Amino acid sequence: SVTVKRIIDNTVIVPKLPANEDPVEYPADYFRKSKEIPLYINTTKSLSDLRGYVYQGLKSGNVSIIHVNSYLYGALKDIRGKLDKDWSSFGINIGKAGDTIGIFDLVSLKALDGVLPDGVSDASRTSADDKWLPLYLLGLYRVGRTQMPEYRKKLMDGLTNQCKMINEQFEPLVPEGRDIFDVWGNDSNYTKIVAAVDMFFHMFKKHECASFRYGTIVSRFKDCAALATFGHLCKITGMSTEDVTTWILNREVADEMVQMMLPGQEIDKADSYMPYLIDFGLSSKSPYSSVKNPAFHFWGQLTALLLRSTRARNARQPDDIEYTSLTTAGLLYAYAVGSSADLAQQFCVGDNKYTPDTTNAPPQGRDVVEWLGWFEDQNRKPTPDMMQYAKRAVMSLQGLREKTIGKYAKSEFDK
Amino acid sequence: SVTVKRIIDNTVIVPKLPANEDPVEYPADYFRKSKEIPLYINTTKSLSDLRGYVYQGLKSGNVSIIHVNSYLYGALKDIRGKLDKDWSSFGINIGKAGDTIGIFDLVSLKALDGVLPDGVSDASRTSADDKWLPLYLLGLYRVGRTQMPEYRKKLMDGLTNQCKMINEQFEPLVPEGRDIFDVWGNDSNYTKIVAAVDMFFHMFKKHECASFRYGTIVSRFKDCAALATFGHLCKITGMSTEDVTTWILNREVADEMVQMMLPGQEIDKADSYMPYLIDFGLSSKSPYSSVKNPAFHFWGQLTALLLRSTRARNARQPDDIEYTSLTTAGLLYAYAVGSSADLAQQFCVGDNKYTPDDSTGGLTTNAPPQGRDVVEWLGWFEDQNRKPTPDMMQYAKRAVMSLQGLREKTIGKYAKSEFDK
Amino acid sequence: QEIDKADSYMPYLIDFGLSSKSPYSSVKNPAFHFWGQLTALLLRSTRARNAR
RNA sequence: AAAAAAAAAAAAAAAAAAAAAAAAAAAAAAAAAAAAAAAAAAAAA
Repeated sequence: SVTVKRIIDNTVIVPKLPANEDPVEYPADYFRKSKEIPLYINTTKSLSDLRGYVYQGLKSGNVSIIHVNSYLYGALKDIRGKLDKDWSSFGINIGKAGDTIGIFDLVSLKALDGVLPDGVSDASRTSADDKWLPLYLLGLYRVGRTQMPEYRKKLMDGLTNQCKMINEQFEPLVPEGRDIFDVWGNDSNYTKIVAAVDMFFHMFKKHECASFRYGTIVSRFKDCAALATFGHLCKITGMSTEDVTTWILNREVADEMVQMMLPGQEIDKADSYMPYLIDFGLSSKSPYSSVKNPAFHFWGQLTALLLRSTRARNARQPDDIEYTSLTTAGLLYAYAVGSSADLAQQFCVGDNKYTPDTTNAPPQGRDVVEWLGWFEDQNRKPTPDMMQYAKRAVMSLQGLREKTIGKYAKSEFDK
Repeated sequence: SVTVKRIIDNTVIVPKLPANEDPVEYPADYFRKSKEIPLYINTTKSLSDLRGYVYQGLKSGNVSIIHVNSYLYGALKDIRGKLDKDWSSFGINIGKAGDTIGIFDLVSLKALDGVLPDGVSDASRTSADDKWLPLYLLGLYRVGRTQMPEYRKKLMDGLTNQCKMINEQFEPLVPEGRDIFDVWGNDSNYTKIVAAVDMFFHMFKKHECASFRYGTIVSRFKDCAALATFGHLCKITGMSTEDVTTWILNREVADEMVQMMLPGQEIDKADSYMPYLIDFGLSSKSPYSSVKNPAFHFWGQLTALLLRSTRARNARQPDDIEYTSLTTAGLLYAYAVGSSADLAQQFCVGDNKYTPDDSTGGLTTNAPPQGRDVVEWLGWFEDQNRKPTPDMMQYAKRAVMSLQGLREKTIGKYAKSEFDK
Repeated sequence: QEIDKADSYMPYLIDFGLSSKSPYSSVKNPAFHFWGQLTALLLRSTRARNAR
């Protein structure tokens, strides 16, 4: 099939179609360029000052990102945090035995010239400062990324978090529109700050100010949905990462799995940079994204859904994937895991179930090959019970959002 | 399966995935550091005073936790309480024979410098003091932890409790939001106080002021839900702790059970510190929590639910657990316990049911097992091609149909959907 | 014609006025457009649902 | 009389799409919208 030809007149034709570039970009394969995550923050000038440029700047539609940036640098040099262990990543040392370090031993710079208010926007603001203001500011990263009454859900609670040994009201005017400060997202250095705040308090989980991760948290594995629906599939099938992996039954799902699992990227690593590849700008097209792993994302979720997952219910149904092979392979894996439970006596009193005491009855366990065999044995077309299993998984599901694998499954199966 | 490889091009791949730290932390394995539960209470200055700093501080959005803390220390030195028995825990002596002791023989300190009002908030408040004000204050720990019209339920009654023998009325303004004083929770020393008040009155259950446990009670086994749904499963299957244990049929449920049952932690102990591991800060990630025991929590409740438990109805359905093996193993245990009751003559008059009659019969086959032995049932289940039977799934659908008012994301709502249709 | 080409002019044949009747259009490829979408639709396509 | 898509200028074609996205998932701790104790027919001269 490298070479197609029309039959009646017997002329060639080259079916070609619009290319589709943007390769992925891995964390590691970027520290092969630079060894530092440059955080340009400019006005290393007064903090007492900057604290004001932002309190006032926020109670109105205009506060410069460049200012909030610099404000955060100011509030966040709680050089607190004693590395009880070591800490490196991708070559980058960060601190060895017990070394005392702060949120920014992740390589600071300083940039350009333009900055708004003069000397003092107002003397009002005391150091009811770090206490919350940064929290609140970082928390707007989280709010900015969203779109439905979750925005007001997210703000309204990402605003009872500054009522924590503070007390207060709530600032800035317009609800949302992904517009009011949803631009901070677009700011290379802002993202770098939240990414650092999280990566830091992620490490020093017990810190007093660790409460700050409230908004800074949606940064960890930002754009790594498929990576995370992998881990969820595993957890929801109770199966091991490797055994789940064998259950991948489509070239372009395995292609993506291969792309995700690429080594020396610190995926699995305790406290690595990788989770923040996107916000630290180590990558501008993450290889763990739903969108670069559409087939994997669909399958893994559809499967988990069938296996009673609450999450998957609402996972988006990626477009331009082969739906009618991904679902089949999902159904099967779901069926396998589903029908044939994992029951096994765990405790006893000298007495336990030594277990080694029909035609076409589904396979004993969860071996891919046992099941593939069984399926081929099924003329390669999903069986009545399994399709019933599927219809039992999805009927009774209500409140399904359009274009989710949830709504997909229910339509594919309940009728 | 340590080593996976792609087939067509035959290259390796290492399926790895984001790690997941926060280990648990046990009570015991903390007194291997310190032998004291340090209650930093700073302003050991006047009480008549502090009683005011809080009465007024509360009738308004601003009262310092540091103040309530110190106020409680003041009101709660009812050094009352005669240890009729002994009393130790984790090495810590607390009082031997006849020893007379009070709520704070649990190791007090004193801290920093900042404190709000000057000399006198207002001379108003008499010693209509301990009588309730502490109760009320402690009661707000309980209220703070919550989220639905239970808040107003909980306050509205955790406020007819100060109308007791004292008859003194309701206070601050805003309903809730987990915000108004729901921050006292975050206070290391506050929690330590309520934890001590409970642990104490828990011991001296008959004390006059024991009425104080009203709010201080949600502290005992705070973050130990799986531990408690274990006990409930037991109670609800009438089975013994050990026989219930054998009925655990999933690696990760047993792993959790093992983690829970870890010895020398005083779980089972009369009046131990363990129940308060969280609030005394003996632990910052309790090993008895629903969340560190997700599979155990699910199973145990789902099962209990099936066995008619009223509680389980509303237990949350933990995420990222294997739902379709936990339910199977739950259904099975439920079925076992359910179908085959526990009937046996208990009393008589010289005449009783000798039960071993020549047990030869007709249902010569596949009828579910006589009793509740795991192995008898496992066998039977394997005998069932390892797929839950019609009656047992009917038993399940009888358990859950007719259940109404099920909350979303509870094992209740789960079971009804899994079974009623 | 550089259809498949990375960054070619072809995608803009219309707007660059390189063409005033594009050979890739639904309208000059009515049968192909129908078939391909109808098919895709059957194969669960979300897009095709709304193709004219 | 003349007519006959309440067709149509073309060009057109997802009431698709900036990029990045992807549970309208999440500080963490939790987890019966259980629970002072005592009780518990919203039973009773």
